[PDB]
Amino acid sequence: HWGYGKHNGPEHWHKDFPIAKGERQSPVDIDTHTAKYDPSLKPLSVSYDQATSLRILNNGHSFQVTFDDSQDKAVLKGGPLDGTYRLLQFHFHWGSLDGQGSEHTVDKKKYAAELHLVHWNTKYGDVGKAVQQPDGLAVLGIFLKVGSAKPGLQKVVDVLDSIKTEGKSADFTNFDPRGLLPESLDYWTYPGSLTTPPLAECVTWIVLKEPISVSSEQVLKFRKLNFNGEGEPEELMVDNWRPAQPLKNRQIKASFK
Ligand SMILES: CCC(=O)Nc1nnc(S(N)(=O)=O)s1
Ligand SMILES: [Zn+2]
Repeated sequence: HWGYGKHNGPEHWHKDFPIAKGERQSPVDIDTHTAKYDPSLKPLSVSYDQATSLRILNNGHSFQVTFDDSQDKAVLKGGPLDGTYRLLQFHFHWGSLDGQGSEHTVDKKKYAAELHLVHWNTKYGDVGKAVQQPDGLAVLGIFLKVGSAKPGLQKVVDVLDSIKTEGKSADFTNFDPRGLLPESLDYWTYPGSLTTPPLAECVTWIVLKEPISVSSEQVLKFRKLNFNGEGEPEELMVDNWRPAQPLKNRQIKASFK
């Protein structure tokens, strides 16, 4: 089964998921000087006030906080999007050291981690149908740098000891994802894909320019998670990022000058 190791990592994924070599794969390097400012792009609308988190789960490749997406409770709209996208889950990608971990890069710079808030287009009714559509999902990507702590992240990091190994989950209610957002909603956007199998080419990517800062203690907690299930040889869940993929025939647009 796929993973991030030498024998099952991103360089191997194309054998089970041939779309890995497709025309709109993610992540990509964001070349800030080539991205074109698009004045037609609208401000992002992030409506998270009624978000209902449900569970936190170690799925063997990341940890994920899942939300009630049976109603228009926490929705993404505007920006480059047509229509309404419901928040399903957020998760992170991070490194073994602070100089790597993000999936997208900015002028080849890697951040310590990257937060993905995953939303799906309500016109397709459920996320399984949305992943089969070129505009089915919108993922909001936020870079993490190491410095000052992010207070809104602490409730997440403090329960990670309870989901150390693959398959473990816990109740995780009343978590407010607004505490993970930076000040600015300036963004880059391009058409791309899921960055884990099945690598489906269904994602409008919205990557925020402004990182959030997290503390070393916070990201050290990420690095204590396990890829393995309980009872298997301990393999730290670190470096769970796919590297930048060829941009091919795509334009990255910027919402800001
Ligand atoms: C449909 C469930 C789901 O969200 N799958 C994802 N697969 N890759 C994602 S990423 N790393 O691009 O945000 S999300
Ligand atoms: Zn992700």
